Amino acid sequence: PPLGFAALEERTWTVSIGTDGPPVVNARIVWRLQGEPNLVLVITGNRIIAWTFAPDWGDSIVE
Amino acid sequence: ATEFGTAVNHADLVERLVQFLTASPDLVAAGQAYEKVFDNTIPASGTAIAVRQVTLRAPGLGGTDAIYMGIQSYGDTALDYYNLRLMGGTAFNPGAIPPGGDYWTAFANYSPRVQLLAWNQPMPYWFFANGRRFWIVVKVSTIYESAGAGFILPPCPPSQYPYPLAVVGSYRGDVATRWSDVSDRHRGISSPYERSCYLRDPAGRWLGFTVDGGAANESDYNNRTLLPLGCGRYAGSSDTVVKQLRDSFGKFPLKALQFVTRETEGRRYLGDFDGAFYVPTLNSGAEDVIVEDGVDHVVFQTAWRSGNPWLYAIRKD
Amino acid sequence: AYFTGTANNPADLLAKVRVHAESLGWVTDRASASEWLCHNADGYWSFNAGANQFQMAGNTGFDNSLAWNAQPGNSVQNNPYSSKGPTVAQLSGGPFTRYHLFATAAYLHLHVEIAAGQFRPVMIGSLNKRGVGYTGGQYVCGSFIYTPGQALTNNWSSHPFDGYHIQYSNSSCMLRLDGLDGGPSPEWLPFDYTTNVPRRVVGPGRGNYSSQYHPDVGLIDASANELNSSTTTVPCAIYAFGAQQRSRYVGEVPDFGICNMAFLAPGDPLVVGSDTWRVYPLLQRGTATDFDSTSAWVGYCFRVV
Repeated sequence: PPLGFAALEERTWTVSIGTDGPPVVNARIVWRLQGEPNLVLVITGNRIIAWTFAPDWGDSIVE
Repeated sequence: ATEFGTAVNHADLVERLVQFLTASPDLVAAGQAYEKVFDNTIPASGTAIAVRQVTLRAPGLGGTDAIYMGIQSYGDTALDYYNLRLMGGTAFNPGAIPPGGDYWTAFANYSPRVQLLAWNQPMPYWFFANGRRFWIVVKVSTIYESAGAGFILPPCPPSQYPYPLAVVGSYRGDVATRWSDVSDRHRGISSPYERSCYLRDPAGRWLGFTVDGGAANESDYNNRTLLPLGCGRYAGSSDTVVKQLRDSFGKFPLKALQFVTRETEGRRYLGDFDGAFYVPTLNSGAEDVIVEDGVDHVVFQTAWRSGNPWLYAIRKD
Repeated sequence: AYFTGTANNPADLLAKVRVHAESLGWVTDRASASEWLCHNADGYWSFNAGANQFQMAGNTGFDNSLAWNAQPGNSVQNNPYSSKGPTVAQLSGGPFTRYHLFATAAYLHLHVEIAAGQFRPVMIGSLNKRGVGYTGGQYVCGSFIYTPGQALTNNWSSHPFDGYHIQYSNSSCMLRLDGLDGGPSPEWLPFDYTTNVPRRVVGPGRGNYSSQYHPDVGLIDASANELNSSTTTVPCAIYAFGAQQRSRYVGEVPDFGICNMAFLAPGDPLVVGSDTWRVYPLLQRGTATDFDSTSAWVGYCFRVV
């Protein structure tokens, strides 16, 4: 996290979101710096797993 | 960052300019000096003064930017003008110059040239410079000239618009003019007219800005102007607040200069001049030093006249 | 700081805003169900609540035995207008959908939604001196409607900080500038432009009207950027004309700005940095060129803290 920013320099990080975690994404990342009020980056969402099994259909599927 | 003094001649003026840009204590200490990428004298002077061509690179305050600028010293003794032509670009390549011709075409996305008017004589000069922009003001001694170029300060991320390059001059560089000209087109940075200021659109297309309309100028640039001095677009009278501006109880207000375009496709606010402001003329004038928050600003007036709407101040830091 | 609520009648709004001011420490010299004489460290003011409108007037001294519009150094008698009328804010009668109140120690800003799409702003405070040495700076503004049904934003209409209006009786907003051109200290300058009075003030009030007199009208028009959909605020510069039509910049409206609502819905948030801003329409949502029946797309920007 400790990172010196050069003047007139933009540093674009790569926010990689994984596939493992709680089903509810309740995150509050804080970008705290001296002489500046806290600028918290809040990430919210949900984690889900998809059903990737092809079911046999010799018997009719009932909806 | 400031170089005040008197230059014995135009060539000495350019020499002092380059020496200041390359050896100023502030520039060298902060490592913001510009790099001279080209310097040549191609033409064979006949009945004219030697022509000096220089191209310089500016890295910006952060050192991550790429700014390319050019300066030309074109003069004619038989007409006794020693114009200094300025232009900007993004890339340079000496090999791309076609046989003969000129090198300014080699610039990628080249732009029309502007210039400042002077001649061979002792001349007081006022110099300002910074890692992103430079300003030149030459006092003709009972006339004042000015020009400059650099990066404006837009309100959008530089990640998406990293090249807000602007070039401004007192008169268009496409023609040769005598500094004693009597045309309204000779004016300053606050009020460009008839190809006196160019800004580079984020799309990469250079757009000209004029405070007043002109039949000779292209129709496209009419919609885009400088609002502070272009209040006549919305006001329904010739006389407005701007022309009648005055200091308040011995205090001189400073008004910034805005870059705005009103196009049919859409509107967009581009940025502001860095270090240039509009100030009134009353009880004041040229060579006036106005302080602000411990910051001093110099006052200057356009060559055309020295009235209220043709007067501006420049920050000296 | 930021407050919201509902009021069936104006008197409820009076009670709620006075309660908030008292809780914030504002000093009320005299209080009543419908008449107020309050003050702070900056200036004195008086307000009266009518059946369907407010009556506001500046003040310089206090006298409990005088009427609401007869306080020492009152605007009614110390103004160039021959009508001698105080500030007026016209509202409707009955339900107010919602009111948004911004409260501080130096100024009060209010925005009331009388009905769906109808908004009535009430502005009071003192201009940021910005290091400028001048006595006064207190400004009180109101909202006036010409005629329902017909064009709501006619030329005769007046708006807060308006720079162009036609009316001989009442003024929407006003400003104090003491000792102008050697005159007596009590001076309550109104926002007028067609009266040719030697001393007057002007503002960007109407926003981007065709005949609006202010050099920043272009800035308000171009506040919105098409390329990146970014919006920038514009401080509301106020200008005062001297005895011989010589303007002197006076100040800016604290914690206030204007922009275009072309690409923003009412209340849409655009947090630019550590400080957040709230944008609401002036009168009602309309189209770009609807300068007669609505307020076009002019939006008022308030800093929320």
